[PDB]
Amino acid sequence: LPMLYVPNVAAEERVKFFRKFPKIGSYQACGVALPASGEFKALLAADTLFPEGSGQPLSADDRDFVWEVSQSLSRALEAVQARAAEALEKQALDEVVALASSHSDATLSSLRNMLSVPQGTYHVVKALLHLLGRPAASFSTWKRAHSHFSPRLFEDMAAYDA
Amino acid sequence: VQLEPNITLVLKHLASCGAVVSAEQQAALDHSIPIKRIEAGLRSLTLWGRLTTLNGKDYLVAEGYNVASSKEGAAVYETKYFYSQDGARWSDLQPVDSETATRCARIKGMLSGDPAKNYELEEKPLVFQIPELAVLRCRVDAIATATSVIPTDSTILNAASQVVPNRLFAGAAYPEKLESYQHRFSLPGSGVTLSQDLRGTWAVQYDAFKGVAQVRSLLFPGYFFYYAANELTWGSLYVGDGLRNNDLIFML
Amino acid sequence: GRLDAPVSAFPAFPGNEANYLRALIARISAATVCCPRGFFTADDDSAELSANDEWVP
Amino acid sequence: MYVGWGIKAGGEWSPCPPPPPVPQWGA
Amino acid sequence: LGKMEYPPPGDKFEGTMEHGVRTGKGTYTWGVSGAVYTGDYVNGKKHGKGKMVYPDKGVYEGDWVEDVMQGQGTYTYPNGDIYQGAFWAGKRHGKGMYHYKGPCCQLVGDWADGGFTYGRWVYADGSMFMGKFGGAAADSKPTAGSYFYSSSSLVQEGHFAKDGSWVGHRDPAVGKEFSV
Repeated sequence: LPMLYVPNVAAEERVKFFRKFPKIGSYQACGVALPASGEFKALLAADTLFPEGSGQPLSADDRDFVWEVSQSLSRALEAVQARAAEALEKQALDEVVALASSHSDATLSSLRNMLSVPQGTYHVVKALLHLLGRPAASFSTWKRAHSHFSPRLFEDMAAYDA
Repeated sequence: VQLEPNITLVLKHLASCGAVVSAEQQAALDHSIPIKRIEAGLRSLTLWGRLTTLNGKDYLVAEGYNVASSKEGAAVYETKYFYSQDGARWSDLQPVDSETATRCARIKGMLSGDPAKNYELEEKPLVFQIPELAVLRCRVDAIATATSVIPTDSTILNAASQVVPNRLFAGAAYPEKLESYQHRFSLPGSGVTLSQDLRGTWAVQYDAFKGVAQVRSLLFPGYFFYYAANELTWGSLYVGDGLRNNDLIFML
Repeated sequence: GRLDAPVSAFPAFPGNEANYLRALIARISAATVCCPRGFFTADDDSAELSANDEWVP
Repeated sequence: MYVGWGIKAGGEWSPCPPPPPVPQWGA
Repeated sequence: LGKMEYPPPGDKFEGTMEHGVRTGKGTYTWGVSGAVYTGDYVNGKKHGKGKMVYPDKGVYEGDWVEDVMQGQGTYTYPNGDIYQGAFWAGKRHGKGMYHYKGPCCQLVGDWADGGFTYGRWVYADGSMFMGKFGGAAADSKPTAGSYFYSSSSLVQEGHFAKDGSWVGHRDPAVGKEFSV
């Protein structure tokens, strides 16, 4: 269902709150799908749970606006995915570091434009961050690993003794 | 285009809404209305409504007038009211002062049905005695200034600046919308309709196949208005004890 | 007029308009349905109301 | 027979107040 | 770290002690009823952030200042109602919000000594009342303010009478749901 609307969250059991404290209002979800393939990739949602925003239901104008934004985002996401898929002893470590700094920008873009998770490369990125000494929990999920992907990574991989 | 509401059509269309009269009273009205209309010199006289009482002798109320004129931006009808308890003999329902209007507004409950009774109120302890017919006349005045519904653009202004039937009226374009109806005391062409009233005080049910719209007052439950669009007739009636519904915000 | 409209959020009514109408029915049917006096005979072993065959209208 | 709105009359109705907030354990 | 027990079921402390006196994380379990406490201590007094399970299953999680519920916290009552906000002297005090479980209504705003005094009261559908409430003297009953009903979108200002009859200052109008 590319769109769900619960005009009163109190009437639904299955709805779940993130602060674990029941609230009052309406909720809307729009499953972002790729037009060329018909697969869902994202989910854009809005709500009016009381203390933050007035607990009233959503008018049809705002629901339609959310739908339109979901569709425009589906278009832009398809386009960006198309472009990204198109774009595809110390001496030893020094050579490795130079070779990595060569494709620094290429790998950076290829990672920062990957919404899904590559199972193979993700293990290696985890291991690299652990070796460089990261908190080991600020990258435990692919969405959190995105915070590390930056030119500072290869810089610190270069500036590393032993 | 009708020239005056017909009591037969009113009682026929508003019977589903429970606005009915006894059979004897129906016959008695059929005889008594013309007599009183002639002997009072009035151009129009119709059955306004029926107020229930505690002893079973409900008050029938009739309203008549001669001509309506535009004064100070309002279509003023110099109306005169009569009451009856059998449908055969009409007595006058005399106006009430402004000071007594407040006191009778404070009196609630179903009327007694005894025109000689008078209620008591206490103030700073000065006691007032208010006759029952005073209470009746004020309830009628309140209900009248609240509803008095006619279709929009069914009246028109003439050269002498008087409000007369618009004999070229073609009908309401959208009979299921509150814009098609207005208060009687709104001047023609003033653009003030029932949609300018407090939102939620009117209900409209429109049978689009037969062409009969029913407008019910929710502020004064008991006031019904009907509009038949294929024959271009309309008319209203009040039936009930005459008290306003103050809990409306909790009931919608 | 719609048998599935919401009745009210507070006080929490447990049902839709159909249940509220059933409740109004159950109250009115007990408060207002009447027969002429002496038309029936009340049994004390039950609540069954049998009509006396001798009741002058 | 009944014909009406289903509204009991008598003027004995007023808005319902909130339920009483539960008091603590040690009273 | 002495798990100093108290035979009378009997108490069971399981935590740390600096030469007798308690300080740090610990789990003290009364034996008369079953009320347990897991949290910090100071001089043996429950102090800091600490969860408590009372005899009647009323759970608490939040701050304590010398064995009494103080500061920010969250309480789950035995019926199901929830409170989140400021406690003071072991009661509701300051700012907070209370959620009933049955009606699914909520109260939000200023409390005073276990009772609700000012703010908003919203229903499950979005309708609300805003203004001065009764308090602990009363039973959190509304006293003076405005009603907004969502289904009709109507707004009426007024107050209550000694009997509980709503007395409107004026007729209703069309308005919005008090986002003040």
